[PDB]
Amino acid sequence: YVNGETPAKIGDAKLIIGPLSSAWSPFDNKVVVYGHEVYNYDFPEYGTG
Amino acid sequence: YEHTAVMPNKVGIPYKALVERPGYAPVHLQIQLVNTRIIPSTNLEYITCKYKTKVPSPVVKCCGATQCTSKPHPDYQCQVFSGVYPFMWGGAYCFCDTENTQMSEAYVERSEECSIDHAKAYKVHTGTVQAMVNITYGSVSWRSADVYVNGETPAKIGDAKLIIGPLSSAWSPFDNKVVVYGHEVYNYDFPEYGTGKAGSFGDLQSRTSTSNDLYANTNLKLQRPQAGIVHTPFTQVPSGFERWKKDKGAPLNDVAPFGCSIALEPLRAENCAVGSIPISIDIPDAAFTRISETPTVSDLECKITECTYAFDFGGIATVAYKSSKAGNCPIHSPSGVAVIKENDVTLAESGSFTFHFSTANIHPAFKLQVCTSAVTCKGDCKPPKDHIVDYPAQHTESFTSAISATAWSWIKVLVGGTSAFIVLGLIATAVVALVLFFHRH
Amino acid sequence: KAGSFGDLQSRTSTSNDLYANTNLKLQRPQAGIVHTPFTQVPSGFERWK
Amino acid sequence: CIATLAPEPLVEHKHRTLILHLHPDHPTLLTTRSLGSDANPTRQWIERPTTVNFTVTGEGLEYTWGNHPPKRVWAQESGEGNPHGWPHEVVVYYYNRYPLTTIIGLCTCVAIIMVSCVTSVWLLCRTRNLCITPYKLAPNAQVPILLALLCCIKPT
Ligand SMILES: *[C@@H]1O[C@H](CO)[C@@H](O)[C@H](O)[C@H]1NC(C)=O
Ligand SMILES: *[C@@H]1O[C@H](CO)[C@@H](O)[C@H](O)[C@H]1NC(C)=O
Repeated sequence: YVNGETPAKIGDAKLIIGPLSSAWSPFDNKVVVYGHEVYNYDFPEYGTG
Repeated sequence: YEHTAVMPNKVGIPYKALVERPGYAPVHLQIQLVNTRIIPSTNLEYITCKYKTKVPSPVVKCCGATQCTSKPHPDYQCQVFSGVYPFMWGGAYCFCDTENTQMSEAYVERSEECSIDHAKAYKVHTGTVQAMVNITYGSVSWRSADVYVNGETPAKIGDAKLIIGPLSSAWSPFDNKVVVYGHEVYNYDFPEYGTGKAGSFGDLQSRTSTSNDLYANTNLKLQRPQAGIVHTPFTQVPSGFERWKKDKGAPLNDVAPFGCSIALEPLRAENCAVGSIPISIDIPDAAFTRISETPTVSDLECKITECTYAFDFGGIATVAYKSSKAGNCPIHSPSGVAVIKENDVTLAESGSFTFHFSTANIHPAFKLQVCTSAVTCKGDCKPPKDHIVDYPAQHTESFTSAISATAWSWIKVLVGGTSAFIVLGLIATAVVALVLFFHRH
Repeated sequence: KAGSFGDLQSRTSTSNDLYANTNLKLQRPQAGIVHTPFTQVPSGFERWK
Repeated sequence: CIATLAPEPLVEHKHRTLILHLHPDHPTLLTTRSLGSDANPTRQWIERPTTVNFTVTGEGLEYTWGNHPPKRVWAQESGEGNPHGWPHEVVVYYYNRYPLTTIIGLCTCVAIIMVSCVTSVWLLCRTRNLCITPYKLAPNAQVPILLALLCCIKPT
C-alpha cells in the first residue's frame, strides 16, 4: 500500500513505500461506469433526470 | 405554483410564509424541519479489539534438540529453551538430566469479545444531507415526508413538490478519520494499518471482523520455563484497546458544536442548526381560491395588549377588523421582528380578533398581513422574568432589538451634539473668513 | 436545603411536623417486578458529620 | 444491564447562569456543552456534593448528569435594569445584556465625543482670535458692537 507508513514484508525486507507526491487522479467527482468503460459524466442527481 | 425562499436550519421552528398568486387569495405556507441528518460517506479501515495470546502445547523433546520453525501467524514467537527437566504428576517426564529441550510457541489472536465490542476505524469524507419536513398549505393538513437536501431532488409531499437545499454551510462535525466504539464516535487520528504501536491503540488491527491477516504488535516475548514445571511463560505489553478505553477523553457526542446529535446506523450528525436552507415549493393550483370568492377586510386597527420579549409567545394583540363577508382568512407578519402563533382567523362581518406573537424587540413595530390588507402594530414590551427556559427561542434578535426609545434618543442627542458642535465650528470658520475678506477687499 | 444540614428538622424529638426536604422522587418500577424504586439526596446530617 | 441513576440535581437559575447542586451516591460524570459555534465542553467526575455554575447563553447549553438523559436549557434576556428610565439605569441594563459592547460603546462614544468637543472648541478659539485680533490691533475703532458681543471684546 502506497501510504508511506504501512510496512510490506517482501521476502525478508521491509518496504515502506509512498506516499505519491502528486494527489492527481483521473476520475472527477462523478463518474459513470458502463460495462468496462468509465466516463467523467456530470450525471443528473437522483430525481432530476 | 412556485415559491422560493430561504429558511434557517433550526429544527422545530416553523418557517411561515404567505404565498401570493396574482388573481388568487394568498395561501398560508408552513414548512418545518423535523430533523436534518448530515450522513457522511464512510470507509472502514480496520477493527481493533483485545488480543488473546494463544499458547499451544509446548513440544518437549526428551533427549533431543528440536528446532524453531517460523509460522505465518500474528506475532508468532517460538523459542527452544534447553536444559529443562520437566516434572509432572508421573514425575520424571524425560530421562536425560540436561540434554532436554522444550519448544515454547505463542501467537496473538483476535479475542472472543471482538465480535461484540471493538473499535471501528473509519475514513469519512462527504455524504448526503437528508431531512424530514412537515408542510401545510391552506386547508391541507400536515404531511411529514422525507427529503434529500441537495437542491435538485424533488420530494412529493402530499401534492406539493419540495426542492430543498443545499445547506449554506458545508460544516460537518466529523474529521477525516473517526473511531466508532459502541454508540460513541471519536475524532481520533488513528494509526494506519500496520503501523500501530505496542499498547496505545490499534496494536491489534483486523481489516474486517472475520479477517485472517490480523496485524498485531504486542511485544510477545517467550520466557524460560520454571525449573520442573511444564508451562509456557510469556511477557506482553497490555492491550492498547483497554488503555484507550480508560484513556479516551470525550466522544463527539458531547463535544460536537451546534448541537449535533450523533447516531450510528448509519453514522450521521442530526439536528445541528448551522447555516440556512434554500427552499422551492410548488403548491398545487387546487389550493388557491379565486380572489373574488374571499372576504375583503377593511378598517384594520391593531392594539398590542400585554407583551413581553420572552422566548415563547409572549405577546397578545387585538385587531378590529370591519369586514365584508364571513369566513376563514390567513394572517402573517413578514417583517421578521414578530412571529405569529396562529395561521388563520375566522372573521364575521365586523368585530375584533386576537392573535399571539413572539418577539425580541423592546418595541415590536411589525406589519401584519391579514387576508390582503395590512395593519401596522406597535407597542412596548417588558422583560421576561424567567432566567433559564427549557425551549429554544422562537424569534431572532437583530442588533436593534434592545435599543429602546430612551437609548435611541440618547444616541441621537449625543451624535447630534457632536455634529452640531463641529458644524458650528466650520460655520464659524467660514464666517470669519468672509468677514476678513470683505474687510480687505 | 436538600442534603446540607437541617434537611430533616423536628421541633422536638417527639414532634409530628417533621419538615423534611430531601428531593424524594419516585422512579418507575422495573419491568415485571413489584417494587417501589425511589431516588433521594443522601442525608445532610451525615454530610455534616 | 441495569445502571445507577444519580439523584436529580437541584437546579437554580440566575441571570445567564445555571447553578446545579449535585449529590452523587457514586462517582458520576457531568458533561456540558454550549449549543453555539464553540462548544466549550466541560467533562467532570463528581464524587462529593458540589455546586457548579455553568454559564448559559441564549444559544443554549446542554448538560448530562450521570445516566440521566441530556437536558437542554436556554437563557432569556431577563437581566436587570430600567430601559425607558434614568441614564444610569439604561447603562446597567445594557451592561447586564451586553457586558463588552457597552464598555466599548461608552468608551468609544466618550472618547469620540471628547475628541469632537476639543476640535470644535479649538476651531472656535481660532475663529475668536481671528475675529478679535484686527480690532485688538487697532487701538482706535468703533467696534462692530454685535461682533463686540459675539466674541469677547471690550469695546470703545
Ligand atoms: C409534524 O410531523 C410529525 C411527524 O414527523 C407529526 O407527528 C406531527 O403531527 C406534525 N406536526 C403537527 C403540528 O402535527
Ligand atoms: C456558584 O454560585 C453560588 C451562588 O452564586 C455560590 O454560592 C457558589 O460558591 C458558586 N460556585 C462556583 C464554583 O462558582
